[PDB]
Amino acid sequence: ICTAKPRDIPMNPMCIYRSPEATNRRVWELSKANSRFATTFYQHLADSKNDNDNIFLSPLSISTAFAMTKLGACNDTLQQLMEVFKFDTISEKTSDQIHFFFAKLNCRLYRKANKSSKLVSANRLFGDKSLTFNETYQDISELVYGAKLQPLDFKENAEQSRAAINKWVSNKTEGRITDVIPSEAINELTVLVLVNTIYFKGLWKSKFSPENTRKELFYKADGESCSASMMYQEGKFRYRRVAEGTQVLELPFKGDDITMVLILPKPEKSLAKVEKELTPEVLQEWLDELEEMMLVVHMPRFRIEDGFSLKEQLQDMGLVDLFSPEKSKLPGIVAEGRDDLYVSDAFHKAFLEVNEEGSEAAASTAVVIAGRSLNPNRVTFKANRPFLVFIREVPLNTIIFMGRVANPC
Ligand SMILES: *[C@@H]1O[C@H](CO)[C@@H](O[C@@H]2O[C@H](CO)[C@@H](O)[C@H](O)[C@H]2NC(C)=O)[C@H](O)[C@H]1NC(C)=O
Ligand SMILES: *[C@@H]1O[C@H](CO)[C@@H](O[C@@H]2O[C@H](CO)[C@@H](O)[C@H](O)[C@H]2NC(C)=O)[C@H](O)[C@H]1NC(C)=O
Ligand SMILES: *[C@@H]1O[C@H](CO)[C@@H](O)[C@H](O)[C@H]1NC(C)=O
Repeated sequence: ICTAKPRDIPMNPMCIYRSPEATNRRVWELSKANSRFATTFYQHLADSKNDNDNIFLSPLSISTAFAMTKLGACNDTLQQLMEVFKFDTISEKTSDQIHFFFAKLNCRLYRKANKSSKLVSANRLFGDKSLTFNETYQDISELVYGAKLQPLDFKENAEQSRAAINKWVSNKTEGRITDVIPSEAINELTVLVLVNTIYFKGLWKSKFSPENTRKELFYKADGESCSASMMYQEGKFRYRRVAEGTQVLELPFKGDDITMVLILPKPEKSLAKVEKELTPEVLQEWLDELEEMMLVVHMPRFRIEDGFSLKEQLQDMGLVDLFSPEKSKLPGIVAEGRDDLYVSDAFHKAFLEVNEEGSEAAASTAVVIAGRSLNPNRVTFKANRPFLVFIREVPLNTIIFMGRVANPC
């Protein structure tokens, strides 16, 4: 329940970790944590992609999914989830309290009176049909994050539950996110699949007239060309031309609660060095340094889609135990304490759509317990002069989506 207080809800999983208003000051602290994850996760992910191909994700989506996972985690595994997703940065000595505020942060995001921009979230546990999931686990999940445990047959019809999960996410994100879990990563041994969903749709505060949109040619690094639909408009915007001639433009959505932030550097320089210096502090320097201004905005009318596995990068960031069969401690999920429970692979999938009327983003993260850990299916071409995008929620300090547009064709 959103309407709640510290002691009221006894949200106590199996293992506690001790890291060496009040609620509002902690809800903010968790937002700080989320973005340090976002930033660092972004950086690691960028190394595994080219400089010229698109990148799109919801770092908040990922954070949430792994927080759901956390509830059944223990020992080393628990500790590492706290560190990697910067949840040990918050105040509370106890690690079962992180979830309290996470739910509260999720209450201010997905429930308001200010219904200008639609920003919805769904969570769902998909456990094996025959198994026995812990009673307390079940109700912490369902209470704190709203994740009901839908029984599915992983044992017999593995590949129909794989497509049932895909279809559930699919329904929850308006048709935009469908292929969350790559076809064959859930086998007979798969026990559980934890899923998160975020869906956004804003309308520009000051939209672009369709009349002024003109096709121009875009030239990819390859040495090829492609048409691109450029939009246009003049108006009063929060803008700034920061150090090294980098431009930071903010296009707010009806309401000013959620705004998009563009970031493009001077043509002679790359994005790479701006990418490499990105932190949650730097980003805030830029935002606080923004003044209003009459300016001409030329932004493409485009769509990008990005889907990948988080294993690699997450292991690089510090998530070692959770993915390993022998050391992964998750004994708070099933009946006795099946120690087997280890994560095979985790998948993310995002969609960004920008046009004259507004923007539409959507994403899904899924942690899969005990299936197959396949190699990722990623077919992308690379084109030039990319720009960073960020869809943020102002008041709550959270980065809903974030990405790099490098090809509007
Ligand atoms: C499900 O997990 C809970 C923890 O959330 C386990 O309950 C603990 O059990 C011991 C002994 O019965 C108590 O001392 C603790 O207070 C209990 N709760 C907590 C929060 O630790 C429970 O054992 C698990 N159930 C099954 C069937 O495994
Ligand atoms: C995994 O972590 C739990 C603690 O979270 C360890 O169990 C505790 O062991 C100490 C003494 O050895 C007891 O005083 C506690 O009551 C135990 N339980 C809990 C819930 O705290 C366990 O030893 C750890 N180690 C391994 C290797 O599993
Ligand atoms: C999702 O299912 C609900 C029924 O609970 C339905 O109202 C909605 O239209 C469905 N949406 C999609 C995109 O499938």
